[PDB]
Amino acid sequence: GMDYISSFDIRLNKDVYYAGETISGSVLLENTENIKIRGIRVLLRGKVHATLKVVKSGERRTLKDDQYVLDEKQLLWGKDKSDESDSVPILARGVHQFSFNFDLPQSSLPCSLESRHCTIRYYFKVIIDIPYASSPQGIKYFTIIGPHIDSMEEKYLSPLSAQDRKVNCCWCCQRGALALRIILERTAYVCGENIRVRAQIENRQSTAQSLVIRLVQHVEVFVEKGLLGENKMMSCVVFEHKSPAIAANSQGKYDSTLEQPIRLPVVPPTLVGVCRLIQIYYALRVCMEDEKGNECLHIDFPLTVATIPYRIPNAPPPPVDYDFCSNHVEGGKYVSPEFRLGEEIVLYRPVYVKLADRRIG
Amino acid sequence: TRQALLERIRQKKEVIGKLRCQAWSMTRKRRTLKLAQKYLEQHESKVSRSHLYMEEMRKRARLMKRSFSNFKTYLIPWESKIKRIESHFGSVVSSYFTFLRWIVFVNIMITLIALVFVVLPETLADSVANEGRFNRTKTRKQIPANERVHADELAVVWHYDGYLRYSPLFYGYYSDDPFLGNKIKYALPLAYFMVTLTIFAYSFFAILRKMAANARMSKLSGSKAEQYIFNWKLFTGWDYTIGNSETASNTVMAVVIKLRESIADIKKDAHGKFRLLQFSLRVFANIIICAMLGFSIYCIIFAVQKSQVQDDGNLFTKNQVPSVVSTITHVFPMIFDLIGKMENYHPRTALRAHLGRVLILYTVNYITLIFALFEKMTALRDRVNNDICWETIIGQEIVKLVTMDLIFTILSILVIDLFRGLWIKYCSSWWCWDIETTFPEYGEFKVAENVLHIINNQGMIWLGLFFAPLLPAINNIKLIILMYIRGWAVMTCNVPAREIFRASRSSNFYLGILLIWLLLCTLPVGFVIASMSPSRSCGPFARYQHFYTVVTREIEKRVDQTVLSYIRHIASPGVVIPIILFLILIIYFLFSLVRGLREANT
Amino acid sequence: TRQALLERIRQKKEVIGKLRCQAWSMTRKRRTLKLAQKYLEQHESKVSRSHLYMEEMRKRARLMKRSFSNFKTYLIPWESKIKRIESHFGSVVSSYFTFLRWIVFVNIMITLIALVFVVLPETLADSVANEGRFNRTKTRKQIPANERVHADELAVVWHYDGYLRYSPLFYGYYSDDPFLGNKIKYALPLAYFMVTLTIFAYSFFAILRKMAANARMSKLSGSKAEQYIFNWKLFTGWDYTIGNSETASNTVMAVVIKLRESIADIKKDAHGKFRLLQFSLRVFANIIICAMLGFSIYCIIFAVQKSQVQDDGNLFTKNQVPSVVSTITHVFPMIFDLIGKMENYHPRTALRAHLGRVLILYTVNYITLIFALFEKMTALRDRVNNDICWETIIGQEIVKLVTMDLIFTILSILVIDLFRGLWIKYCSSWWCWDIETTFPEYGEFKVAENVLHIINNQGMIWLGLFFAPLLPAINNIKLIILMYIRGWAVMTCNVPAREIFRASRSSNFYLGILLIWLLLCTLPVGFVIASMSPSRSCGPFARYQHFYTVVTREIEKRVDQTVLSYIRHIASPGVVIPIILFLILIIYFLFSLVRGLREANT
Amino acid sequence: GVFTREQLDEYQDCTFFTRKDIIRLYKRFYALNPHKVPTNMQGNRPAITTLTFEEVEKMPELKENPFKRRICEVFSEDGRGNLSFDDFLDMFSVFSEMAPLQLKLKYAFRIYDYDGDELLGHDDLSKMIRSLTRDELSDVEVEFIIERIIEEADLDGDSSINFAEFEHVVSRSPDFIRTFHIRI
Amino acid sequence: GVFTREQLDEYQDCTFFTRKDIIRLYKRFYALNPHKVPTNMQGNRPAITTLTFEEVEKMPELKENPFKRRICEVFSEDGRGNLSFDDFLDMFSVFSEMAPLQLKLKYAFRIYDYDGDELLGHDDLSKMIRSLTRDELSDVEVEFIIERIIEEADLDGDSSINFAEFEHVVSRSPDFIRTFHIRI
Amino acid sequence: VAPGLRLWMLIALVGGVLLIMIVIVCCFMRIRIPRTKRQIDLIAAK
Amino acid sequence: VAPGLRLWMLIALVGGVLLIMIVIVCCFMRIRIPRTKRQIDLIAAK
Ligand SMILES: [Ca+2]
Ligand SMILES: [Ca+2]
Ligand SMILES: [Ca+2]
Ligand SMILES: [Ca+2]
Ligand SMILES: [Ca+2]
Ligand SMILES: [Ca+2]
Ligand SMILES: [Ca+2]
Repeated sequence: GMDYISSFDIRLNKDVYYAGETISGSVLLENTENIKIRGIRVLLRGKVHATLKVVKSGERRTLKDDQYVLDEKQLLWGKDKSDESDSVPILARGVHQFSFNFDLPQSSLPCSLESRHCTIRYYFKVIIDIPYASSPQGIKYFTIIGPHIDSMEEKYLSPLSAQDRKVNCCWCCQRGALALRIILERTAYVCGENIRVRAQIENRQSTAQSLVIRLVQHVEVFVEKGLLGENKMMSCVVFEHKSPAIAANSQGKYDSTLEQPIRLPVVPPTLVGVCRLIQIYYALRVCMEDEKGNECLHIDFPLTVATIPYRIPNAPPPPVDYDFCSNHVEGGKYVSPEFRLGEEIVLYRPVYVKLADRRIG
Repeated sequence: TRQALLERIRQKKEVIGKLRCQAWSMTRKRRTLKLAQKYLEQHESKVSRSHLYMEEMRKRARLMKRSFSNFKTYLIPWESKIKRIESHFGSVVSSYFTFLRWIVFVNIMITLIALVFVVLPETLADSVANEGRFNRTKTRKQIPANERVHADELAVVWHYDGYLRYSPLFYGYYSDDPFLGNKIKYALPLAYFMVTLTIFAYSFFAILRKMAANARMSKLSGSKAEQYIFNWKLFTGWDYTIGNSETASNTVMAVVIKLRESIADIKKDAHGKFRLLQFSLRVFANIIICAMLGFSIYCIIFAVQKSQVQDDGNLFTKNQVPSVVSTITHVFPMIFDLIGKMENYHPRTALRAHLGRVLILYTVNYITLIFALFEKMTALRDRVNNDICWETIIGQEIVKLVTMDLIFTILSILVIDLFRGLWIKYCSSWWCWDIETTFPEYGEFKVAENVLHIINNQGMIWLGLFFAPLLPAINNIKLIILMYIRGWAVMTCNVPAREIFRASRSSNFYLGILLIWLLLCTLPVGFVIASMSPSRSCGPFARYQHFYTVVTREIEKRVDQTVLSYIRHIASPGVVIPIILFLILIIYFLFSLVRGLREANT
Repeated sequence: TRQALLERIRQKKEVIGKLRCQAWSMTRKRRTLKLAQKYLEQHESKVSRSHLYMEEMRKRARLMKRSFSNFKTYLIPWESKIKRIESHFGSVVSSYFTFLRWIVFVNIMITLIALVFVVLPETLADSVANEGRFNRTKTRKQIPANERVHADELAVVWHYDGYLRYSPLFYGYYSDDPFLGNKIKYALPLAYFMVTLTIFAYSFFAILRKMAANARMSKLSGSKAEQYIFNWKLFTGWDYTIGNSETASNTVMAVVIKLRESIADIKKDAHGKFRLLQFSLRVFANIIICAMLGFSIYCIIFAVQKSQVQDDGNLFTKNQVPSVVSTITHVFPMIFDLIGKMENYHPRTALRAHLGRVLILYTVNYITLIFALFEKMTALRDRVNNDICWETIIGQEIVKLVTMDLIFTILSILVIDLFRGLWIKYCSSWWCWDIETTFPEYGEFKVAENVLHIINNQGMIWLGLFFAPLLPAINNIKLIILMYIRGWAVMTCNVPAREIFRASRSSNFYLGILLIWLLLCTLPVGFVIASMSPSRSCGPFARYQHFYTVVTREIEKRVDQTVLSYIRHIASPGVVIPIILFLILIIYFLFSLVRGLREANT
Repeated sequence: GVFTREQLDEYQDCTFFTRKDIIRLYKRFYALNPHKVPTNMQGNRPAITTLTFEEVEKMPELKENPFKRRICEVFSEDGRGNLSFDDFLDMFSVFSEMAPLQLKLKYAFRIYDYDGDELLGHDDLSKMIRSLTRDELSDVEVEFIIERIIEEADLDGDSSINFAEFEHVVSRSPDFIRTFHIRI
Repeated sequence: GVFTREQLDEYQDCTFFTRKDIIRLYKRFYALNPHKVPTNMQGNRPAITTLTFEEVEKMPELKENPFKRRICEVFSEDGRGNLSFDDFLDMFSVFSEMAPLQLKLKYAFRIYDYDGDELLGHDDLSKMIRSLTRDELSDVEVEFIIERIIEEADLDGDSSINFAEFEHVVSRSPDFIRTFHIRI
Repeated sequence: VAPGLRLWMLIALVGGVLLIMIVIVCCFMRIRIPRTKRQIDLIAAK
Repeated sequence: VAPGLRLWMLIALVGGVLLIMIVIVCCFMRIRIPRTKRQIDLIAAK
């Protein structure tokens, strides 16, 4: 009953924490008169909610599934349901604060995301069960930083080299050759960090070519309810970069650190095999585009999004800026209808990390 | 010092070789390999030139072995077929197909040995044969004009007479000349004899080598086993090879039934029952089985006796013992299984009884067939005593038997599996009774009977490869057809058994039967070589009074008379029987040896 | 309650049987016995009459077994003698005496078998011989009047000629008549052949049974043993049978030495040494041993060859083959030990090498002597061809060899043990150097060499018991004299060894050598039976062209010709040679199989 | 050239697979998910390219395996829920017929436990019973089976089976090599 | 005879001896001391006929045995320092060659202990070595022998040898039944 | 031609081509005459 | 009497009687030709 509850709030000293840390918070409840309450409880729930729309025999079917990854509860005030004592404690009128502390597990937790077909939300649910009346519920959301990706892993420290060459005519005629060689120092990168690339290109064709690099976010949603199951294939280009044109029957050298910074966009971290209900991976596609739009010699790289840069001791002090997510990537383009009350304002939206650009002065 | 370095090198080599047997991660394995490579590079400038030469020779040998293995994996056929049959039906049925693939390999090797050194030289010499050689070989390589008009009559070519009787398929097609030609000096009778010996030697070599591989290097840890019933039926109770839903459900039901029955038996521990009707049924069935075995004996004897004609007077009766023997070999086993309904007991010992009865039937039929053939042929020789050719006739008999066996096997597959399956599928809904849940059933793949079929056919091939050099070559095609039709029948008309047991639960059981049959087949060839007198008008042994002479005529010409006479006294029975006794005694010593070792490992 | 009664009777039987084998206090055993007897008395009146009769039969059988054991314990001789030798010298020296007593029992059984069925009925028939039989056998039983006057010449009797040649002892004394006499119809030649076969059969049976009792029922847990060096050298480091102060002190010092050397070897664990001089000495010793063996072969061959006279031309040279061969067997081994001085190494392996060389020498001398004897007899028979009797002459050679072996052994015992010991005792006070602390000493009992001598003598008995039926009768006296003399010598002249080892530390090593020698001796007797042709003027096999014929003519009189012809062809060389190949192959497979089993056990 | 000469040499040396087998396994890996696995995998790409356990479970070999999740977890890398190409190779090379009995015994033991304490407790064996039988046995029957198993396969009286005890008991079973085998 | 039928039948049942052997042992027992042992001995007499240990140790069979005292104490009745005819017969019936290997093993294990706790400790084996060697070895030598015996003949790591370990170790020795034997 | 010398040849040739045709068809198809246990059970129940 | 027929016989009987006499008396006596190690040590010390 809204007429009985005057103020209801949840307050934490911090809004973002890291994996394995201790999270502390408090519930503030203000009432004007004495209200009979069996108890007030708090629960921690991290839920993955997926909705998939399919058509079978001309009939539209909506498959809805849920996954509970985190489930922690703690009694805040009152008596348990097993307590047969009729002496119900009474909460005096005024404002009361109930503090709570929990410890996050060390196991890998999937990162939060908000999409039309899949949403991962970590939240605290405070329930004030009250006799002869509807029990109010208060839900507070937070962001879990994961998975635990460390750049010192041996798989990421090795360099990568690729090369290819194509001849448009009979091998005998060396005319028309197109050769590319590309070297990267590593495969793991941090959001907002510059990617170091080196490349040599030789073009002997009659028309100029441009090096097109596209970041493709593959987000697959899989539901299990069904005889055969339904899967969602979803692919978008996160960003596209075009290199300067190469003159005919010439050669050129390319380097991101020397020509222009290839700006990586604020993107969700790579989430593979951490949650069964959705797969997210990053494909870096490199191709050559002619003046007529023909693509050839496609090279695909798997991209790993790490959070910790390659760090040697004598490393800078941590603090780096927190900013709002970009709207041109998955996770921000769709907002659930339950989240908009009515310049649009959203109740909850992911916050990501970045380093402020080079401030000269 | 030097000892420490040698010990370190030995430890590194042991780690590298045993790395494939360590349950380590790929990253750790690669790190260990890199560390070993770095250590080898460091120790390279520590040894002399000879050690480097041994190292490079070892590396080259390992590279050659690896290349040979890679190339050999390109020539192994029927891999996807075996994998599919395994993942649909299990890993007990697919053992038949693996055994058949190995048998095909052995037969291909036998055919190569018998073809590079006998058939090909003779045909090559015939191609460039001079006028004199043709004049000498016309009586054996050209069909006479009188019978040539009757070369194809749907009965002459079906009996391998006519055009096939004078073909390289039989032994008499070959020349009698000690020298095949000038400037080459190829001894044809000697090559024939040595090829016949080498084929048996290689069969023994392959069987014993596979036995040793399956025994010492595979299942040397299975010795001295007792109880552990629940450990055996639970820890190794799931088949990882099964990849089908219905097969997995049947396996789950079977393991549940096995555990329930085992616990029920171990709980009550009481077995008391005595019915006069049950004992009467058992004795009646065991009497009728022997009566039917005697009936088979009488039938095969009557079939061999009724074929008392040598001239081409009639052929609707000479074609009997091809059709009787095979019929029994393909009808009697099934009825045997029906007798198992009267004898109700543990399915394992029921399968053991079935296997024993079938093996007894096969051995009895083989021995009686050999005795009957020899008696008939000796009677024919006595009556005829230009002279008839007996090796070619025996080759005809063996090849006819093999071909009729193949045809009857195809008929049995088409009837029991295909036609029966279609009849059941399209006629069980409106039949008088529930014949889907009754005796007929669908049909289960019997591994034991089919492996016995393969062993019996290979035994016939071994018996008849002396009088017909190109019998293994035909057997290759027979086995290929057999494998393909068996695969189709099992994948298309058969269902997995609700519960499957094994007669021995050992790998070297069917190979034991194979070795026993190889010996039972090398006995008659040995007797024929030693005692029987070759025909004077056919084959390369027509110039001698005994088959073996072509060898000793070579021995006697290069060895002195006195030493040969001294050596011949070894063959006295009174010097040989002690040798047999000594061999039995040392085998008995090893059997206690084996027994002792087994008790030890208990 | 049949099941309860059966369980109770089984428990009572187990309690009764295991009472003597249980390590309980004596009063506890008596209390258990009273409980068992009371329970048996209570259970007596529970069953029917048939069960009571069966129990009566069982207890009567046990009573017979106990009475027979008690009676057998009254006929075991030489108990205190072995007991005293054991208490003075140990439990390794007495092993030779127990082996010799068992050999004496075996030889007594052999003599009884050969005496009830052959010699005694023959002598009984001769005592009642008629005029016709006497006329027929005068040429073989009654010494001619020409030579009767020269029956004794100090050399004729020593060569077993004269009155000894015409005694049953030799083969040629027995008559050729198919039946010994009326109303008995005893076939003397058939009895001869059957007894000759039964001797070898019983020898094999007794050796195998003793080996089984020593291994299977006594040390069945001794197989699959490893390490446990200090337990075996400490817990089993005392001999309980030693009961002399000097022997006890000697074995105490010996066990102290064993422990100290074992600890010294296990501490340092370094074995590095290479001297060219010791290698040269070792190869020189091994070469001179082979040359000395060849000298033995040449001497034996020359001795047999020079004895080319059959008539009584001269006897001072005809007696050179038994004398020379014997001395080798008695003089050649000792020098072996001297050669072992040059090749210094661990006593165990040195003793094993000495045993191997002595075994090789004995086998080579046996083979050469038998070959030369057979060749000389064949040549002499061909030169002389009433006909001469080669079998009786070979029997004479074997008997003379045995007698000269006994005489030379007695002389060697009198010289090496008695005379040397007396010389050391009465001449060490004023000798040039301390021989008592030098190579001579007093003389240590050599178990291995003497057991080898016993085995070799028994081998000669087996080889020559066909041509001389009463050779075992002589060998019984020889063995009794040998046992008494060996006991007296070991008491009166020998001293306990400072450290005595065993070649194999197994109770079935000397028995295994005996079995191998039995096979080696059944080789030539079998060859003689199978191949050689009997003399026409001596022995009961004079009426046949071969030895075994007397058996066949008895088989053919009751067996049809067709079945005999059928069974003959099985012995064909082409059926036997594959059997030899099969046995060789299974031997190799079981060897590899045994190897794998042992590996698994380890 | 998907794999280098030295890469193929190390693959052959570590595992029981020839070049044809390695190429076939790469083809199967690609056919599992063509988009996620790049066409060229030269370098450390096998170590970083992974699939979730659910996708791998869909293949016909492991589709009906009651312990598919356990096998995928045991043969996986340090990550949870991810199976890589190298771990795929190890999984199908351990299961192969040419691998000796010792490796099969070791990996069967490492698969059969759940907690990871190198011991087979009552809970692990009960869970194996309930997974293999598919919850078709009564609790009393399951407990009786577990009691028989511990009483007949333990000598130290600890109610648990160790790796050495496991290798001693189940290595004498003639059906183990036949059953613990995957053809691929 | 001097024994009743029941007496000698019982003796033959418990022991490994025939009538002649029992008579000979009676004669030897009488020869040990003519004064105390009665000539007529029917009935309960053997159970009450005992002599001191020193009289038994004087016979030449065990005169030179270092462990004579331990043997008599092990084979004796509850009484200390007294050995009876029944115990004497059992002592020479186990030692005979007809007694199976198990009985000799059990009685050897019983003899070789000193405290009597069915466990072969360090002190017991050290005393046995000192008695057998006759104090001809150094203390460090005895310590090394003891350490080797303990480390080589232990499976449970209890620093002691029980009857099962003793049987498993020394029953495979080929010189045991030959040595553990006294003829009488 | 001849009813005993050439009719069999034509019959054998026709049988051979028919057999090749039958083999080919089967080789490209996966007929499964046995039914799955589920549908057999549903048929038996009804 | 006779040198080749009876002298050897007379020598044989004489030797047999002498050997019987040797065996008889010796068997009863308990002569121990070897000397104990105590005597050896006493001689070595002196
Ligand atoms: Ca079928
Ligand atoms: Ca067939
Ligand atoms: Ca001799
Ligand atoms: Ca001596
Ligand atoms: Ca566990
Ligand atoms: Ca104790
Ligand atoms: Ca212990």
